[PDB]
Amino acid sequence: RLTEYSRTLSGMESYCVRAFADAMEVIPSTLAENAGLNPISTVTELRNRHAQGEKTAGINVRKGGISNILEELVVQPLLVSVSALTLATETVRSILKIDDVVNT
Amino acid sequence: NSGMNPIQTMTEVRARQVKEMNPALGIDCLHKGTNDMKQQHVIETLIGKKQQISLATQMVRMILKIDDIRKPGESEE
Amino acid sequence: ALWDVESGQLLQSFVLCLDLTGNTFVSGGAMVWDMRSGQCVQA
Amino acid sequence: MMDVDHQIAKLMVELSKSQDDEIGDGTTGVVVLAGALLEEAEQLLDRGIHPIRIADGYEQAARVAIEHLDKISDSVL
Amino acid sequence: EGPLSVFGDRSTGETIRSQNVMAAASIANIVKSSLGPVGLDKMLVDDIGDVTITNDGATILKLLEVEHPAAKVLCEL
Amino acid sequence: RGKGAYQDRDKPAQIRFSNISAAKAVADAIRTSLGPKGMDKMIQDGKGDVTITNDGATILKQMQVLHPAARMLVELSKAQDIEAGDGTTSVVIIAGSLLDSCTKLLQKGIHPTIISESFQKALEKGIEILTDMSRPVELSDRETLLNSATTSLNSK
Amino acid sequence: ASLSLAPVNIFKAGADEERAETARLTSFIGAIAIGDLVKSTLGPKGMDKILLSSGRDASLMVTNDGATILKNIGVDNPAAKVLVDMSRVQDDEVGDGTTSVTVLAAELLREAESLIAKKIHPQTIIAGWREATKAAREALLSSAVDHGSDEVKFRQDLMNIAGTTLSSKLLTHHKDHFTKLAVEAVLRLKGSGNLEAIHIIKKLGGSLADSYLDEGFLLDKKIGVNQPKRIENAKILIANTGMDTDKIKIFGSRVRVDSTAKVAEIEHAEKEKMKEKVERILKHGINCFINRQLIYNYPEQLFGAAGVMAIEHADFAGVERLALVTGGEIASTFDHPELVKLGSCKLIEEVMIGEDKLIHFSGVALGEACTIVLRGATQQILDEAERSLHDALCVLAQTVKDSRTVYGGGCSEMLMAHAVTQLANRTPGKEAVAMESYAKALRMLPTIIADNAGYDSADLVAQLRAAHSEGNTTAGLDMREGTIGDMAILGITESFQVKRQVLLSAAEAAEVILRVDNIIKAAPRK
Amino acid sequence: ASLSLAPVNIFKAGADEERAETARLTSFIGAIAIGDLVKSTLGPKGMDKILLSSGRDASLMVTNDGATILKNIGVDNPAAKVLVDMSRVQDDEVGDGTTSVTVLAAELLREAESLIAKKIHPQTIIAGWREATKAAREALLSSAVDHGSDE
Amino acid sequence: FSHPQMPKKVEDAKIAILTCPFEPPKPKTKHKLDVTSVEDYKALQKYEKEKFEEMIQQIKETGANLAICQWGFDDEANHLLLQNNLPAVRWVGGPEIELIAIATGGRIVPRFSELTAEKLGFAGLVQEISFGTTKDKMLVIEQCKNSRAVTIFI
Ligand SMILES: Nc1ncnc2c1ncn2[C@@H]1O[C@H](COP(=O)(O)OP(=O)(O)O)[C@@H](O)[C@H]1O
Ligand SMILES: Nc1ncnc2c1ncn2[C@@H]1O[C@H](COP(=O)(O)OP(=O)(O)O)[C@@H](O)[C@H]1O
Ligand SMILES: [Mg+2]
Ligand SMILES: [Mg+2]
Ligand SMILES: [Mg+2]
Repeated sequence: RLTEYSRTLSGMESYCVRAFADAMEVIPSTLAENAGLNPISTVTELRNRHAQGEKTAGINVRKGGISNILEELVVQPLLVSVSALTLATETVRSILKIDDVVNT
Repeated sequence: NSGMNPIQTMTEVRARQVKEMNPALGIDCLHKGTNDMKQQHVIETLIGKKQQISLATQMVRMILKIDDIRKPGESEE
Repeated sequence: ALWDVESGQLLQSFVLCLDLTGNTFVSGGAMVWDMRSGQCVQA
Repeated sequence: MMDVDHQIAKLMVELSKSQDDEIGDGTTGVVVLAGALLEEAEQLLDRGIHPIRIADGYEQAARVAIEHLDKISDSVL
Repeated sequence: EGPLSVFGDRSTGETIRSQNVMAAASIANIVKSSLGPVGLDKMLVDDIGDVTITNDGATILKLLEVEHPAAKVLCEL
Repeated sequence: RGKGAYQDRDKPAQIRFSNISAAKAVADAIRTSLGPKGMDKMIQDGKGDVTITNDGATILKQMQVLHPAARMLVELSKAQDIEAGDGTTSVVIIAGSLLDSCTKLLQKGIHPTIISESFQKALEKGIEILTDMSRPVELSDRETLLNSATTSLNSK
Repeated sequence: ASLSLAPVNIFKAGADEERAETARLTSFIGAIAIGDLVKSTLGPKGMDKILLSSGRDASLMVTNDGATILKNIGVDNPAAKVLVDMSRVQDDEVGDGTTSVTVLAAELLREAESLIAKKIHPQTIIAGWREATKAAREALLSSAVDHGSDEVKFRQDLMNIAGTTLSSKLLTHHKDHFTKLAVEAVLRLKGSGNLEAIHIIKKLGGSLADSYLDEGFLLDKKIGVNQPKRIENAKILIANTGMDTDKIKIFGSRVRVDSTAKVAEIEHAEKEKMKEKVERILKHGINCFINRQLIYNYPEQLFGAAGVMAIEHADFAGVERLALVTGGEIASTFDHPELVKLGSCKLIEEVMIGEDKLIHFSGVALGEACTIVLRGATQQILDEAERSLHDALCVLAQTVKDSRTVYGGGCSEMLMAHAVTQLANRTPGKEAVAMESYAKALRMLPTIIADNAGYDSADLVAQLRAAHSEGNTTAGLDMREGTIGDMAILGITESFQVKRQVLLSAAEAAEVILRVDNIIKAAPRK
Repeated sequence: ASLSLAPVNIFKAGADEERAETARLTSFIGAIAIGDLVKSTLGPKGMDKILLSSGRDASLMVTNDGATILKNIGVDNPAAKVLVDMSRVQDDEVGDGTTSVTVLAAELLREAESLIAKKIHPQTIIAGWREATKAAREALLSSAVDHGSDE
Repeated sequence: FSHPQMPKKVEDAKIAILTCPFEPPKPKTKHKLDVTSVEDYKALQKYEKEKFEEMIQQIKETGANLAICQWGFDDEANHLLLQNNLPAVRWVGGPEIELIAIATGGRIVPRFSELTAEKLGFAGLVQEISFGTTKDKMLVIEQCKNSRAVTIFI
């Protein structure tokens, strides 16, 4: 969705929003890598299935592929994801504002 | 190096190259007012570019294939 | 720092050595502090 | 002129020497191209691609680029 | 040393797994010869001449000086 | 027009690159312990104390990182633990990935303030998307609570 | 012959001295280094700095405040020490301006070095700078505008001043929300300058936009065991009594009996005395009891039996803030209940902020004491937000004291420099050159502001100079897109006190440093 | 990321490098120091220096010549070495003007530092200086007079 | 001023300069007071309370508006001073005590029982001065009748 949003934001900020989306893509790749699956193909399959319409699709470590993640009863509260995203964004902005290191 | 915005100028030049079929459009480093590098007479040998690409690719492949380093680590004087 | 022995709580935090009525004490590095006001009173 | 210990840095120095020996020009473009190639290979490796696959893709793309260079070349007297 | 910048040593993967298995095997081999009716006792000298002739595994593992974490895990087990 | 400000000082760029590299290194270090197939890390203190853990906040706190960006990442994981208590590993990975993208974004010639503002816009859009894709829950539904607890305990 | 460069040695081992060239060079290098360090953190597009402590704790601090940067650096250059003390004093006197005064002093000293290179006596430069400072001060005073009579315009000026102060800090992300927060917090002081009455609580986690100014008050203390955890229509009694085995203050007294039964009787008498103390306290008809010192187990058991909340160990600041917010009187004796005023609030309850529990006072009577909850992602973010809020509150309190305001964005510097140039154009001698250098530094300030944003600083400063010479006295830098605009329309306003203090302190320190022609150092202790 | 400020180290022990700000600062400091030293020996009222050798011979020289002063000093600043070589080559080509050329180079580099401080690309400064040098050379050539015909 | 809720400005202040802490008296000689019964404890508590009340009443009886001490005082005396509309300052240094006595034309009194109206100093204005955003406060005593001591504030 953020890739689409960046596509709708022609300008200089479109590149930054697309980079933001690509960075968000990291966690599924890490899950696939840890599960022993092929990361590139698994993430591509996830993206294709999500684009097709189904949004409850995730890594199925038990089966070894991609399926409806609600079938495996893998659910988490929205607060975890919202807080993680918000805190990470604020930390990134605060770090980006820094340009010098002074030793005391 | 010429003081222009890299991404913007490069994207504009690439779009112009795609639009009209002209592979001679490049970066106007000297600010002559034109991007057509053939008119500016910026010419370089074909074999030079081919050798650049070949050497870079072979060195990158050779470096990518090294997965272990065994250094003496003695830090001799 | 001065701590309450019975309750195990930090009464007030303010020094190689110090010495002390358990209200006015002097700390040397003089620095006399009064617990009734929590301020330096003599130097 | 550089005084380096890292073996990859010595490889880059030798790459520049090779470009100087064979062509005599473009000894700086080769290093920049190799650095960019390895920088892209870094993010390709972070996504779980075997470095041999990256090298093979780089070789295929280099072949395509060399053929394109042959296509878009011009002859001078 | 590197980009992580942690004041210490790091071992990852097969290296640390083999280290843990080696420590566990060392602890097992210490007491493996004292099992069953045809087992034999051991002398333990406590650096000041104190002698402990024992066959119990717990006594041997408590009296020993153990440093590796996995070895400590087996001793406390 | 043509040439803009020369930017005679390259030190700010070097500082930004070093900060990003440190954050990316921390994220790469803790990536291995993510998800149900993640593995625990042994951390031995300077005093000899030993801890085995998969919790991201505990891992970040135990190893005394030195680079300032790593310390800010540790504080970020601690804040995530305080506010949520779960996801202390995902947030550090997200921050590291964002700064890794910032590397190429800055290399392309984009001012850091523009990157930060665009990241804020993307954050707002992502919050909207995540809220849209979620579903309500009632505390009287024991099955959902059990599933959430099991999902939390899968990686441990 | 010089003192050091003489055949006979007159110094202890390790003591040296620096004559004309060396003294002036050391002073100028130190001042320029300090100014270059503190700058690039100036203006709306200034960046932050990371301060790594070299101590065992290795404290981490990212900040934009100039005074904070200059305090936590190991400085050995004496002129750099002078500039650091200047910045610290500027921070003490007013909130903002710590970076501006340092940069102005550094630019003045750079101009002084250039003038000295042109064979101009430093005393001539000092006289020229004194005249230039007089002219600039007169111009700045004449350009001041006051809106203290009108409440709506004064509130608009307060909003603009808070926004301008916060524009350079990490709070510029939520500038609007934080400006409203700071303005409300300052206005709740009811005209008092007590900045200690505003308490800032930093809680980790959450977003910066989640920060808020509580409508009542928040206390980080704890309630007793059997005491109620929720009081409606509370009647507060703030006290500063012992309540922990309150011994009779005759320190020469002792219990000297011949049996243990008498000892038991005496301890029962002590417990009865404490119970009578609690009864006298309860005679006031109260629901809540905040004591500055500790409350031991017996008094808290008595309070729980009485069913009244008893908050203990609220330090001097705590009891002062509670008295300000609830209107109570800090009482240490309870023999005249009619002479003691009781604090009042609509509701007392425990709130759950983050993972910590705090006592919340709602519907306070007076409210002349604020608590601000700051939420952030890192401890560094929280510290920087607290510092930025302190700057904003300090500037707002100063503006409340003195309502005269000037226009920021380089407008004040431009008009002062224009006045200095006008004075220099009718002055003979090298004093005119010194005045021109003074005006050059005044120009250099908004030049650095524009440089920090990556704009064409030279062209923008030339445009500002032309506009101010023409008569556009309100022209200034428009930092939204990099043009010039009307600072009155854009609402870029500052406190007149802050700008005047920056100007005067910078000129004074530059004059002080310029007078030195010999630096003599004693042998260090090490 | 630069070679020096990278997590991995790419240099020998004792080898280093100075990036944009540091390199420009070192060059400007060295050039300005050389120019300030050689000056004050310029013009009819210039004064002489004392060159006290630190070697075993401990040779003593008193000179007003810029090239002689510049060649007999141990300079580690590479830009100082460039200026010293310039003065030596000027002395080789013609017998006069070593102090003048060194001072002119130092003043030009000081102005270059001032221009760089104002966010001006060094290539722009170089182009402007080339145009200025052309104009000044043409003016000097037009200003010259000749009297070789008249004895 | 010792109490935070005490007024920050006194006009036509009649100052009582004192060198005795507002505390129960204690002999300099090594002394032990024996409590042998409940009646003794009650009498001691009553004596302490009455001493506090008596010293405050003695200070108030002279008509003084301001009280200046050298050795500080404790909570009960502070609250009684606030309750009786007597602004007070504690822990004032000896040289400062002498200068205040010289300027205000008042005598230095070593104990409350010796306090009289004729020993009170006079000051036209006693004020507490703030110094911006610094939290530090200072006290200014000026507008004296025929002050024979001056201070220069830089
Ligand atoms: N919105 C704005 N537009 C133009 N100039 C601004 C704006 N906000 C702040 N400034 C300028 O930035 C300068 C530096 O302010 P700041 O860095 O916040 O504190 P300090 O005055 O201590 O440096 C001020 O002199 C002010 O004139
Ligand atoms: N009598 C003079 N009047 C005015 N200028 C002079 C006179 N003699 C020499 N000069 C100037 O002094 C300058 C420097 O000459 P000098 O000090 O000998 O060092 P150098 O010739 O090595 O540069 C010359 O450019 C010349 O124009
Ligand atoms: Mg070439
Ligand atoms: Mg989890
Ligand atoms: Mg400010």
